[PDB]
Amino acid sequence: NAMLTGLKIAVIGGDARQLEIIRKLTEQQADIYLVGFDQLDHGFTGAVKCNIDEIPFQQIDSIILPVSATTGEGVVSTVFSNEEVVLKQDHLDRTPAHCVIFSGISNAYLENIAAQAKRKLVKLFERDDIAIYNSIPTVEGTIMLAIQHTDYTIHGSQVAVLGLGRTGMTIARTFAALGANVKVGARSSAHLARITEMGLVPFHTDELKEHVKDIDICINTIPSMILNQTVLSSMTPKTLILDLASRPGGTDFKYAEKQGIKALLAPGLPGIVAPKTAGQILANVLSKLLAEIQAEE
Amino acid sequence: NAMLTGLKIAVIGGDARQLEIIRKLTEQQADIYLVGFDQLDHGFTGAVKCNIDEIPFQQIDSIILPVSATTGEGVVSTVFSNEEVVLKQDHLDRTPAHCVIFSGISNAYLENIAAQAKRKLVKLFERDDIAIYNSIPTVEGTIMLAIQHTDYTIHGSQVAVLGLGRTGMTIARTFAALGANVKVGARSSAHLARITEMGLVPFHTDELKEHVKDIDICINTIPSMILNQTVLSSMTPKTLILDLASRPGGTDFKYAEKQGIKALLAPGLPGIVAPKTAGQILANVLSKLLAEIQAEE
Amino acid sequence: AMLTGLKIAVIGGDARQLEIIRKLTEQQADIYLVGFDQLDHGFTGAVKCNIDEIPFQQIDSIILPVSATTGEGVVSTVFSNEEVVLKQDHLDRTPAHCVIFSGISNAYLENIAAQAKRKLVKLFERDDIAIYNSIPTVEGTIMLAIQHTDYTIHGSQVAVLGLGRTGMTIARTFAALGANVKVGARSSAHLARITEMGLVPFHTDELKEHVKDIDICINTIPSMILNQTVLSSMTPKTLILDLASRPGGTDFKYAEKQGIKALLAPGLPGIVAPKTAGQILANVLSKLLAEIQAEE
Amino acid sequence: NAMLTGLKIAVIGGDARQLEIIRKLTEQQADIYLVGFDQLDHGFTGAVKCNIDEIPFQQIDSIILPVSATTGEGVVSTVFSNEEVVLKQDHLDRTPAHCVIFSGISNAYLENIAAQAKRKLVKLFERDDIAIYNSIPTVEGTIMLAIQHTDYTIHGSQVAVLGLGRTGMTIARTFAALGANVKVGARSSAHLARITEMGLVPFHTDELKEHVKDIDICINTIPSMILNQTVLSSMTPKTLILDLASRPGGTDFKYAEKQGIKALLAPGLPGIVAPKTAGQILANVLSKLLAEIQAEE
Ligand SMILES: NC(=O)c1ccc[n+]([C@@H]2O[C@H](COP(=O)([O-])OP(=O)(O)OC[C@H]3O[C@@H](n4cnc5c(N)ncnc54)[C@H](OP(=O)(O)O)[C@@H]3O)[C@@H](O)[C@H]2O)c1
Ligand SMILES: NC(=O)c1ccc[n+]([C@@H]2O[C@H](COP(=O)([O-])OP(=O)(O)OC[C@H]3O[C@@H](n4cnc5c(N)ncnc54)[C@H](OP(=O)(O)O)[C@@H]3O)[C@@H](O)[C@H]2O)c1
Ligand SMILES: NC(=O)c1ccc[n+]([C@@H]2O[C@H](COP(=O)([O-])OP(=O)(O)OC[C@H]3O[C@@H](n4cnc5c(N)ncnc54)[C@H](OP(=O)(O)O)[C@@H]3O)[C@@H](O)[C@H]2O)c1
Ligand SMILES: NC(=O)c1ccc[n+]([C@@H]2O[C@H](COP(=O)([O-])OP(=O)(O)OC[C@H]3O[C@@H](n4cnc5c(N)ncnc54)[C@H](OP(=O)(O)O)[C@@H]3O)[C@@H](O)[C@H]2O)c1
Ligand SMILES: [Cl-]
Ligand SMILES: [Cl-]
Ligand SMILES: [Cl-]
Repeated sequence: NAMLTGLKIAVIGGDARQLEIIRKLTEQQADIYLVGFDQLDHGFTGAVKCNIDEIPFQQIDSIILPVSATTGEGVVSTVFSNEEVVLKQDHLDRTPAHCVIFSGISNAYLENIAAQAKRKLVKLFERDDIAIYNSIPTVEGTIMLAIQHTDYTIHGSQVAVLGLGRTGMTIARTFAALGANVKVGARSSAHLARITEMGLVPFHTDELKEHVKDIDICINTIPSMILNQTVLSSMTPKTLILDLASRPGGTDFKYAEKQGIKALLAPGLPGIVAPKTAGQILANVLSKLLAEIQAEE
Repeated sequence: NAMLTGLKIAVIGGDARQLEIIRKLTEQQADIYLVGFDQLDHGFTGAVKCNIDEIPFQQIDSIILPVSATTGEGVVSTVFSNEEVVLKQDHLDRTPAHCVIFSGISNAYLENIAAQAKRKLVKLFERDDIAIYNSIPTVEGTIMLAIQHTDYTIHGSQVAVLGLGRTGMTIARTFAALGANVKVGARSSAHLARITEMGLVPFHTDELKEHVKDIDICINTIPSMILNQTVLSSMTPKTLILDLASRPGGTDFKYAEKQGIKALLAPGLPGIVAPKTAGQILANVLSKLLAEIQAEE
Repeated sequence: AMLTGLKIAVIGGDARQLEIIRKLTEQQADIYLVGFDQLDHGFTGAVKCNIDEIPFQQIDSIILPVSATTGEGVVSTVFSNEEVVLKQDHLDRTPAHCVIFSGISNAYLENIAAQAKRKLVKLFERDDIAIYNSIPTVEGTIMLAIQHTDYTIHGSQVAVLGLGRTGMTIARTFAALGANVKVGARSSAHLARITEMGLVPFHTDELKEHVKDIDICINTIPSMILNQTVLSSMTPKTLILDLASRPGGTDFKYAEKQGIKALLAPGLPGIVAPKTAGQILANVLSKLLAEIQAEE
Repeated sequence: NAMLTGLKIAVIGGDARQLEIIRKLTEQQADIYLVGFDQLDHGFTGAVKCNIDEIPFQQIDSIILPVSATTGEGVVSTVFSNEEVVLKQDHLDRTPAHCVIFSGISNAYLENIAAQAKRKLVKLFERDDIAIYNSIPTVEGTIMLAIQHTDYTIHGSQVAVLGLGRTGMTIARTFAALGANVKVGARSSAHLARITEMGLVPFHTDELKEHVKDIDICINTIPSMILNQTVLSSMTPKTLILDLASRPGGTDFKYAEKQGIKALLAPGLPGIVAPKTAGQILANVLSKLLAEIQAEE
């Protein structure tokens, strides 16, 4: 019922997730340009496969890069093409004023050539809805890791979730629902109250030492050094640390290794564990945002 | 072990709720002056019953007032006293610099005489943690209200909760727990996304009309008149509206009435339904805040 | 699902029976309605008559109210100024396959049905009714819990006695409401189940030790266990909601002497949620009545 | 407090599971003869490692065998032994009257030589509480399988669980807690009601074909040919079938493979997925039962 006819999009690069986007945009009758897909028989009606120097940027209303957009040299990551794909300044200049670029995470090079071309760059992984929606595949990732790195059942174990942010809330809820005894560490009184209303056990992150002495699994959400040497000193090798924070994560890895503590940094859970879902999530937010651009012209 | 020894505090007036407050402060060995409690059948450890004119204000580190501090002319509300208790400007002036006045909701008279006295006034109900803790007693209230004004079972019914704010989140989780088919309406994309992670049905409040056409119970949270004449026009008399938003609520009651719709505004639900717990919440936050004041000197 | 070729007598009843008649007319059963003269709306394909005016020879089922009848055999109508008595001969004129449905147990009814060689189903005794009914019964228990305490169900200490049909529902619901629930049973399988549901299990032999410091004790066991020696550990702080059938599972006269509020709550579904209660009945009957029709 | 002090027990072969069992019995100060573990890197307090011919059976109060007790020729499975342990009739014959033998599942050889020795044989897996305790580690195994065999999230999918028996209950409950949309098929009036009170969608299995047309995941718990060719012909390749029932499950796996449908048989999930919990579950039941033998004598 909601359409995107009279828009012209370039999908440059991607993985299993971009397929969901492409699927979505063709359902919404956008005019689609595909670069980085020459190998795959996607089965996507109407879509036109070409290189980056054969895209008519003059007419392009939007560019959809992959989640981790570009390397140093600015090469776009493809998985369904052998030909290396590179995004240049010049490409973004040939582009209308109202043209918006979409990517997942930050990148000095992409922010550069976008500020330089005076074109808007939306960093999806920074919106709340994307983080929140993405917490779902990320719990499922976390559950998966815990199941396969322990000899015991999640149910009835002692589980700490560090931080009650957009994902922490989801991790703690789902772990509790799975039957674990879940405790949560936060700092704001608001988070501590919510924890208790959710029926969980709250501790302040100042007391992290005392509250992880004897826990079975410790899941970190805090994008900072919280699982410091002083705190790991109190832990036993009975504890699995699943650290979900963005690199360099939240835990003194060298020290843990020393103490015989398995501490895993697990970047990119959604893409790894549920690409159809991870993909549908971006596709849906993207279809909402593109629609707004279209209503204005 | 967390104590409150070197502390002078007046507790002036109160409900059943205040009984919990005194209880905690006296467990914590504070020095207390109780006015408005002559009619109470017992005492507390460390506190005297006296008059406002009897208290040594020059030394008081904190004053505690009822949820609803004062009525115009300075009268403090008392449930446990025959004698009318009036708080004067002169009282607060006699007070040292660091002294904190605690209350619940806003009140013109109190704010005046306090700012005038150059003394800090903390209205506890504007804090997030209070609001979040209180949402629990308030669902219980709302559950109560739903059981009595319906001849059907909450379980398996259609319930809308409007708003995923501090309390709305608790109302939604709880009616879901209890077996209703809960949809929740909100405006922000993060709310919309969280409503889905919690396994509920989200809608945008711009669709309010369409999503309340056929529901059994519509619990409102939003401080704005969203249940307006035009939304109600296509609701049926079969709907119960339970309005928890503060005066003036969220609904065109007058119209609902004509339409044959039971819409009920339900203020101060924590106070009515679980006075002990309502009181225990205030006490617990009050404790924390006084430990801070005690730490400055 | 149609009861097209089925003659059914509904005799006496309350709001709930109306619900059944509704559903049974929806399915185009031929209904005979006795003890409903004081009612002013009718029912499609239903004839209001006297008990002595029904062709019992052709009735395939007979439906009585929840509390079947008195010792003298008079059915409890709410919808008639006139007194209706069910006799042995009514049931003898009835065909071999005719089923009498009622709710609870009754000596007179069991006797006349047995002497008539006629199947008497007591619905409140069947698992599904017990289970469907457990829902409106928690809500009732919740209700009582809310109005009889000054504290919140959330974060309280709750004990539920018996993981039977209703107790199962009573525990999951209270736990989901954020109460700390522990449940006493006796069989190992019940204790396993309690453990899986994430709740704290104890054995009813340990009952004195496990109810010292609870806030609400909810009872489901139809046998005396909240007794004088147990009760003597508990303190007036504790609230007992005994849901078991009369006499209950509590030494109430003792709870009295100790100052413990202990309530007997019979017939919660009918009180808390009459529309639902009647639908539960209605729906099972319709499922059951089709089974009868499936043979002839 | 519950001690097994005056008791002589032989533990003959077994898994990592048996370690938890031994750990428990030794903690209860039983006297243990441990055969099948020469190759374990540590020992236990109060138990000697030995050979079956070294066991003083004439005094053994009880013999504890592996989950799958024994082969046809009488060999006992040992994962911690080079040497081949074989259990003879003569061994049970030497044993005293009250002596009880414990094993996991059924098996003829054992069954036979017990009966012929006139000695009590308890098969643990046939117990209600074992079955239910094990359901927990088994859902987690199932969750794992779901996660590893799909490219989408469990949250928000269509899940069908077949049967509400001892494990079906746990399975249906836990996938629902994961945020799936769970329907469950049973046949008793009583199970159907239970399902509905559980807040899930019930159906009768007579209707299976109808209800699995659009499911993402189908979990069978029924030890009968239910997921048959005629049912399977309605399904689409998109569906994943997890068959948890004992070999040969409830599926036409040969038809399912032809139709392009992945269907898995997943035997002994507790053992694979959480051996510590499997073991502990077994020990706590064993401990409780050996206490009955001790009381009797
Ligand atoms: N592994 C993956 O595939 C994956 C998936 C999703 C997210 N992530 C990463 O995981 C991290 C989690 O962030 P998020 O998306 O959940 O959003 P978020 O809302 O920012 O989560 C961070 C939370 O941690 C709290 N926090 C920060 N410092 C703290 C401290 N010292 N003590 C106690 N609490 C503290 C913050 O609360 P306050 O307001 O109290 O400071 C904030 O609520 C991010 O770095 C994100 O990139 C990774
Ligand atoms: N009687 C009682 O038992 C009692 C007890 C506690 C609270 N209350 C009342 O309940 C209300 C709820 O407040 P709270 O403390 O729960 O938290 P809150 O944060 O104040 O909740 C309000 C929520 O409504 C949303 N909202 C506001 N205006 C909207 C609009 N015009 N359309 C759609 N959504 C809108 C907001 O979302 P955005 O952030 O997107 O704006 C916000 O999340 C307050 O009025 C409070 O006075 C009553
Ligand atoms: N007043 C109302 O509104 C209301 C509503 C519904 C039901 N009820 C009544 O409340 C009772 C509830 O029974 P129900 O329908 O839930 O089904 P139920 O299956 O009878 O529940 C009873 C459970 O209690 C257990 N039990 C009996 N004696 C025990 C003992 N001495 N120690 C430990 N456990 C014991 C049984 O377990 P075992 O397997 O160990 O024997 C059984 O599982 C019935 O009497 C019913 O009439 C009242
Ligand atoms: N792979 C593993 O790790 C693992 C783990 C545990 C169990 N299992 C296997 O899975 C099966 C599960 O049984 P369980 O332990 O969960 O206990 P169970 O109580 O016997 O489960 C079977 C349930 O299915 C229902 N049922 C039986 N036949 C049916 C049919 N034809 N149509 C519809 N429903 C039917 C039964 O209800 P009714 O009363 O109507 O007959 C019963 O409640 C067992 O065979 C077991 O060996 C495997
Ligand atoms: Cl704060
Ligand atoms: Cl927004
Ligand atoms: Cl038993």
